[PDB]
Amino acid sequence: VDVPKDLTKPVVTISDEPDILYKRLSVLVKGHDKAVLDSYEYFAVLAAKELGISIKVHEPPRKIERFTLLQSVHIYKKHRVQYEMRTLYRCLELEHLTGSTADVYLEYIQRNLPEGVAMEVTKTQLEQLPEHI
Amino acid sequence: SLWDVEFAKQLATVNEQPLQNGFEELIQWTKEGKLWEFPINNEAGFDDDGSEFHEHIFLEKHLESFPKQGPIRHFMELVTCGLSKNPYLSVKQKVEHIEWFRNYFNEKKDILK
Amino acid sequence: NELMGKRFSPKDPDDDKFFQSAMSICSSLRDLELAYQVHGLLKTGDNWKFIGPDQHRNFYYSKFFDLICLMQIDVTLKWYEDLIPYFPHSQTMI
Amino acid sequence: RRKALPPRTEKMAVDQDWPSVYPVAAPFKPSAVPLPVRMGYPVKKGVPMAKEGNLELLKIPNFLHLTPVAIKKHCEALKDFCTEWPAALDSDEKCEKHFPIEIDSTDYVSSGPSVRNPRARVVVLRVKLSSLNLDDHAKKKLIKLVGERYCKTTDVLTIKTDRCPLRRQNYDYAVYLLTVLYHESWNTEEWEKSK
Amino acid sequence: KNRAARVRVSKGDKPVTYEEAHAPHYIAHRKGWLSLHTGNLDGEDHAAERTVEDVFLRKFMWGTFPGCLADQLVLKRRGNQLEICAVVLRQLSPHKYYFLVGYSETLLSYFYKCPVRLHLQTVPSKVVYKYL
Amino acid sequence: EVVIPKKKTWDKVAVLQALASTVNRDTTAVPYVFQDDPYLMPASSLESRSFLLAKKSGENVAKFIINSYPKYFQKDIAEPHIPCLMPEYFEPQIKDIS
Amino acid sequence: SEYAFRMSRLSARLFGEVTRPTNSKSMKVVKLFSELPLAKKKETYDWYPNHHTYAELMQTLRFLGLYRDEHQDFMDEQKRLKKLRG
Amino acid sequence: HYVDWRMWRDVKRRKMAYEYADERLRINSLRKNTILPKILQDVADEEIAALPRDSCPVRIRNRCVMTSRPRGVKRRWRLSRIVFRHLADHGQLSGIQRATW
Ligand SMILES: [Mg+2]
Ligand SMILES: [Mg+2]
Repeated sequence: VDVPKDLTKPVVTISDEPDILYKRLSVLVKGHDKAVLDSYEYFAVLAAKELGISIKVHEPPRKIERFTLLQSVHIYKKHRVQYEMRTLYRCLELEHLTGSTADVYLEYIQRNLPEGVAMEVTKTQLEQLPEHI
Repeated sequence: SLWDVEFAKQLATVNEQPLQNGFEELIQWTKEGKLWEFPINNEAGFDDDGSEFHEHIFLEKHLESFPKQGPIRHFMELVTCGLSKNPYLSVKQKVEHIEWFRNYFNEKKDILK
Repeated sequence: NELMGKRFSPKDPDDDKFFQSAMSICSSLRDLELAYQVHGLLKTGDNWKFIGPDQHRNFYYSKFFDLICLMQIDVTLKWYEDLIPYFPHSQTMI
Repeated sequence: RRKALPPRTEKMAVDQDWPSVYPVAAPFKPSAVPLPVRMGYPVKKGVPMAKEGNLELLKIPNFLHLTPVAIKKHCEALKDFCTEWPAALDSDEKCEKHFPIEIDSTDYVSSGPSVRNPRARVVVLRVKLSSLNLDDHAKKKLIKLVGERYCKTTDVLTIKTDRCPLRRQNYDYAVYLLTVLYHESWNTEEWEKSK
Repeated sequence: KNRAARVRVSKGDKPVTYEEAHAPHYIAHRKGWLSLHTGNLDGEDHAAERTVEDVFLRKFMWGTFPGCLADQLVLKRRGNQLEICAVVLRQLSPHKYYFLVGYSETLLSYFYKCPVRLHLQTVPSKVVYKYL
Repeated sequence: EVVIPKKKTWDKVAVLQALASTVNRDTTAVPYVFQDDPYLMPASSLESRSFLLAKKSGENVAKFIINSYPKYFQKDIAEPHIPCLMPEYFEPQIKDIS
Repeated sequence: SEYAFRMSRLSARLFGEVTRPTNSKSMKVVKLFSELPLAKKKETYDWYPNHHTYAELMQTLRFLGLYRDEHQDFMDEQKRLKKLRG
Repeated sequence: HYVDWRMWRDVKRRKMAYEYADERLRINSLRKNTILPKILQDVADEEIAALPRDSCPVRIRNRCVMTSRPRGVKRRWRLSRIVFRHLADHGQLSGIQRATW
């Protein structure tokens, strides 16, 4: 039954300057789990489609790095122990995306990260020519 | 002003209440500023005291007390080139380099060969 | 009611007694519309900081549920089963 | 001596505000979660470990929060705030016509207390001279000056700036560099006339 | 015959938990990593700092909640915010539990200059995977 | 010729207030300050009072440790410098009347 | 050719580097003052946080009597036994 | 309370190298440069020779943090191979799998 009456909306102001035009927001998620990456990218694409912007999904290959350690302590050169660090990439591109839309979307996603993931933003914005030229 | 601050802290203590939401404790963390500033520009703070690209790179104004042909000129020109190439150090450290070299060859001014 | 209709801004540090003594007057007067309005008071905006001390919150919830009981009671009991949260004192159960 | 009350499983109803009971990211809390979901290698003539002591569900990342309903709700909430993209811009050629000078930076975000990392300073930019020079002499001059910063197949000139630690400093230096490059390509010299 | 993060097979009167029962070559196959950070991934740095600091976290918390825990911990570091998850027994009183929770959280926040939170799940008796 | 959406300015707390107002309070759930498991879950007013005031006492204790031994928490590991996280120093300096 | 040499001179004047030619022993200075030294890089200055702070904190906290250090209890117990046995 | 006296000496060397890092760089430039006077090069040479001991960045070693083992230490992790294997087996760290490929 307890449903609030007056929703407190944050203040918003449309400043005098025009918003910046990002040509392409290309985000790259590095993870360790295919399933976690799939869940995160589904989250992201669903949020983007409900916000009303274009989307596209690619899957770069898996990168692995291994290095050999001595299995024992003192004297054993034949027997080694190995490891491998697997990083998995996922790309997500957004075209024709306004500056403030980028702000809200990046705030949303940056708060909605999981832990074991790294996120690389590449922002592409077009602008007019200078005046001195 | 002082008693205004006392009254303000009294009002704040009266306002203080327990939060009941993760969003509320996040609002608190952002209020004290421990939570990062999204978007992550990696430059929220550390502006280098409003320094400028030309102050970093163009050391011609810093290079005045020697002619434009000598070996000290050669060395200090290469120094300025390296300093401009290096983004890690600021104009303060760059002028520190330059003035230390100045002191070096001016206290070794006995040669000028 | 007009105070609740308008949005509130805190200015006086003595707003903690407001809540408690208001609900005391609510328990004295004993009116359902009065209870509705006094609930809407703190339920309007970011005014729920005025509850504060656990003693005043306890008195408020006690008298609130008491008047709601002593007003069918299906709406009242489901309100309670939804909004117990701490465990109240015996009085309210009585 | 003390006793623990039974979990919220029987208490939570089928109709329930999951986005409200899980506003933000949080642990699994099986006592509050009514789902009996188990995860673990089952033993022969056995089953996976119950959700009670299943710390592996905690080890794995957590996504109980932000249900589809929560995502929908927050998207309709933030729909009031997001703005609209200009409808006139609906193609790459039109965007590059309206704003030829492309510029892009980048930076990572990683778990930890510190946030700076020098890769924040780098910024690249691109512009094709097919429409900007409007002449031939300065065109040949600047294409002789630049060694590999151009691309004649796709017809784009690209230049990178990282000489300064600040992104704004790199931006300003890049724009001033382009300006001075155009100003110095405008003119010529006697050894350039004699070739 | 390798001895690495494994318990010897006994007559069958040794309760053992999942993580310490399973082998270290079954970690990615039938286990999860106790910690989760990006220092191990490419492009990140301070991985040594991450490792040393989280080891110190685990040590200090294990020794400031001694006798109550019965298994390894779960670390979860999302950007700035740090989260810890523990499984403890109902040995001592909720008074002491909350006091030590707040004390440790405050000290760790002051030390690492970082937002930290920790959660605990109570169990009457430590869950056993098998009797080895 | 060209239409551009105009820029807007937000506070660090405005987005969080939006996200919070987006979702209502949880029903049949103890305060967020209190734990979620049933054993620690305070099930009465006086014991809950004792519990959270013990939390506040532990906060005061941590303040005491930090202001009694600042040199341990003196290192500035976090990038953004925050005086609230820095140790507090109520130490009189050398004699100087001014 | 002189044309390409002066082209390189102009490119150097524009992009910052030296126009005048330079030997490898002279570019040594440029690249050395460009790249910072290993001695100054924090990779070497900070190899690990100080056992000083760590152990002093844990010792003071044991003296407070909150962190039951099993290793230290073991040690001091065997030392008590040794001093009892002479 | 460092691990041992060799770690103590190593940390002292590291601190000295850091606090004399920039100066050593500058005078090393002034030495290895060639077009300048060879007399000045020699001046800087005896300057470096008179610089104190434990000041060069070459005397330090990339030792381990836990076990103070100099050999078998990764520059990235800074941990000995043995302690790395220990933590990888105990699953303390994150994102490391056995290369059973
Ligand atoms: Mg073998
Ligand atoms: Mg060496």
